[PDB]
Amino acid sequence: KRQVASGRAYIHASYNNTIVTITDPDGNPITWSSGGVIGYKGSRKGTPYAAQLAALDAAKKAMAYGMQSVDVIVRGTGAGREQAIRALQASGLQVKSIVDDTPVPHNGCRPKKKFRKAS
Amino acid sequence: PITKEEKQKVIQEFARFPGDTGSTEVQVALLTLRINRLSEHLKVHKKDHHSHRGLLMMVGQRRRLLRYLQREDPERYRALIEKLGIRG
Amino acid sequence: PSRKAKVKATLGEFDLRDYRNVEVLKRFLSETGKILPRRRTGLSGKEQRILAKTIKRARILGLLPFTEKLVRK
Amino acid sequence: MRRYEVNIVLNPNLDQSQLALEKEIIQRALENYGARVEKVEELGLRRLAYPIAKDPQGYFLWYQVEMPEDRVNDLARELRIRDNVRRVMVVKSQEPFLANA
RNA sequence: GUGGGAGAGGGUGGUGGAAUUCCCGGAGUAGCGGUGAAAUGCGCAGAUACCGGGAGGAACGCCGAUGGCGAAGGCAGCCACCUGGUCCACCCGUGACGCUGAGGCGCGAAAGCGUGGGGAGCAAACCGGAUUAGAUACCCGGGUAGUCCACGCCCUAAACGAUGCGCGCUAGGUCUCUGGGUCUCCUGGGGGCCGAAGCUAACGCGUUAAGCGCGCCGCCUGGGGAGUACGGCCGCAAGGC
Ligand SMILES: CC(=O)c1cccc(N[C@H]2[C@H](N)[C@@](NC(=O)N(C)C)([C@H](C)O)[C@@](C)(O)[C@@]2(O)COC(=O)c2c(C)cccc2O)c1
Ligand SMILES: [Mg+2]
Ligand SMILES: [Mg+2]
Ligand SMILES: [Mg+2]
Ligand SMILES: [Mg+2]
Ligand SMILES: [Mg+2]
Ligand SMILES: [Mg+2]
Ligand SMILES: [Mg+2]
Ligand SMILES: [Mg+2]
Ligand SMILES: [Mg+2]
Ligand SMILES: [Mg+2]
Ligand SMILES: [Mg+2]
Ligand SMILES: [Mg+2]
Ligand SMILES: [Mg+2]
Repeated sequence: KRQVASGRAYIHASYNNTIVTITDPDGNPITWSSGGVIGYKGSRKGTPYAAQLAALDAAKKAMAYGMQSVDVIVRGTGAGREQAIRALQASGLQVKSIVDDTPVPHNGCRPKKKFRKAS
Repeated sequence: PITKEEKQKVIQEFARFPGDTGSTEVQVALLTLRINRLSEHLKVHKKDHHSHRGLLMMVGQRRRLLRYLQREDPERYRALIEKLGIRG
Repeated sequence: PSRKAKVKATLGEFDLRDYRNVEVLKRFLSETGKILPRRRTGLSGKEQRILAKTIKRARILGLLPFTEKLVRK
Repeated sequence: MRRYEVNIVLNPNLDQSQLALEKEIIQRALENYGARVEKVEELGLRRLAYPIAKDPQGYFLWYQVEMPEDRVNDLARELRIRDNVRRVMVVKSQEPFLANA
């Protein structure tokens, strides 16, 4: 209850669950949501449907702080990244713009076996 | 590096006659020059093994040229070494 | 296809060794601070080879970017 | 001696005095290190591609010299010492390679 | 010799940004993570997701290749210094000074060893979760040596082109890297593919020979026993020859 109106929406997707965090004009988080935030427990958390329901909740909760316009930022790629974006797009918040800010190393740390095997 | 001057200097310095760009003396001269430089470089960078080979070969080509000389005209030989300061 | 004009065609006489012509170098970076592939830069093995360095100098000096955020998505 | 190109990007907030002061130190050290200025281009301020010391702008100096290579590195060890000096870069001079020309 | 060229060739110092981890601050709750599912695990001493600051180690995205350099092992951010090899042009100088090379000496991925330093991520062993009939594994959560630097040692390998080196000779075609030229092509060095002649058991090789010849080195002589035993040499040890 501050009344931000316009803010930023951060969508963090992964193949294990998605998670939206609605922030304000300079970065500080207002509300946040995830597949876990909603019902979904384990595997089910990843699913793009969850993305949608987490995306909504993310905004609905944002609406409270009087949100209206938001800028989307997408970190990651996975089980339902887009859906989240689309879910927001409707929500009831004007999507000023979307942007892929996914982090990439310029080759720094040897990844766990899990992600190596390549070169 | 060996400046162009540095080079020619040594060249005229040994040349058997005006224009002698590559007699056995000149060559032993120049080779000795490069060696000593490189050898110096290696007192430091003792880990720069890759450049060591270069030396290893320069030494080779030199000691191999001198052999030819000594065999051909033993006089010039002595003259060259004593001068240059090779052996020991 | 990748055919949208060669970044070389749309240009003039430029010193590829000039690590400060932000104006022109800016032309070879993608929609990110990435060095465009020859198949877009239209340069040659030797040219594209120097460009690379020259661009990297710019980055360091602080003139050219290392990477941009992507818009749309 | 070889021919070089010094690059110096210092704080873009120095006032006429503070600024022309750091140039003092520069111009000074330059000399102390056999640097014989052949010329110079002072572009001044420019919008940095990314923030350099939180500051998103910079003051660019460009001094092309002729100096004893045996000390080029030291010349910069010094140049960097300054607090307003946030970027130093000595590039070997090179014949401009033209292309698409 | 003079004049040019390309290059992740090597050694020292410097330094740039991305990312991870950690610490601090802000804002913000109830989850995060992870999987085929799960669980362990972490989180209300407030985790995750987001923003600002700091500390540290390690590696160097795009360019980047079908590419380049090196004798091999191998070699990628940028900068300077020190330094090796190598190619082209001119045909200027020496005038057989050449080739090969038992022994020697040097180099030699990874792991490993000794002393000291460093330690972000990763991760033998290990400690746990899971799966299974069982799981001393495969999946998940942690994690020590190690991986990093220095100095010394070890010297092995599918150390591979499974193809020792040098020279001469024997159709072409095509793509490519780099040098010269009279530069829609010629010419030199290098990397690939197709293929004349020929070679091959076949597969294939084919001016980058595995073709036709000469020189020198190394090596093989059915499989197992066995790279074992004995002896000797080397190594701190492991172990090597
Ligand atoms: C549904 C499923 O993937 C499933 C179900 C029960 C047990 C399991 N065992 C799995 C078990 N979690 C396994 N690792 C795993 O989680 N993976 C990411 C592949 C083991 C612990 O390392 C596996 C490799 O033995 C497994 O993937 C093989 O099992 C089967 O293929 C299997 C199946 C398909 C049916 C019945 C017995 C079986 O061993 C999987
Ligand atoms: Mg060289
Ligand atoms: Mg002649
Ligand atoms: Mg004669
Ligand atoms: Mg090792
Ligand atoms: Mg050790
Ligand atoms: Mg781990
Ligand atoms: Mg593990
Ligand atoms: Mg070794
Ligand atoms: Mg060829
Ligand atoms: Mg035939
Ligand atoms: Mg063939
Ligand atoms: Mg028998
Ligand atoms: Mg013993």
